[PDB]
Amino acid sequence: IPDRKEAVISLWPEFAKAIVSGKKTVEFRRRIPLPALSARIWIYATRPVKSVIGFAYLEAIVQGDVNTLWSRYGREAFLSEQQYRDYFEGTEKATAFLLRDHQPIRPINLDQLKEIRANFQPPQALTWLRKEETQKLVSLTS
Ligand SMILES: [Cl-]
Ligand SMILES: [Cl-]
Ligand SMILES: [Cl-]
Repeated sequence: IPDRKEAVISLWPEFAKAIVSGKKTVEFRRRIPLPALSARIWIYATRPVKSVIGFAYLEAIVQGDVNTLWSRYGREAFLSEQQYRDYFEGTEKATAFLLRDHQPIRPINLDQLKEIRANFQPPQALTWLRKEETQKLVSLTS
């Protein structure tokens, strides 16, 4: 049973790159199941990259009102007010993940990930990694 110190998240490639390059230090999600505070977040870029391209660490978790969060962290989130607004339409509470110590790596493609976890689907929210899985992911890291 995973302890949520190791997790994977899915982003579109432009946002995934902004993160592994240290540009985007905030990720907004709805109220989803939470990682551990001290977690490594491995960053999975969707099509056409279809790879894990780095990781980053979680310096803080913020939940609160949608307007407040944009006002406070929206610039660090690298998306536009419109995108944020369309996404959080229909809810009043958001989650902000504050990120630090980003690390670009060379891409671990989707085939290698199904080699580590047989039925890997790219996470709609976060997926927690097993111990055995983390070791393999790390082994491929470069
Ligand atoms: Cl959701
Ligand atoms: Cl709500
Ligand atoms: Cl709620």
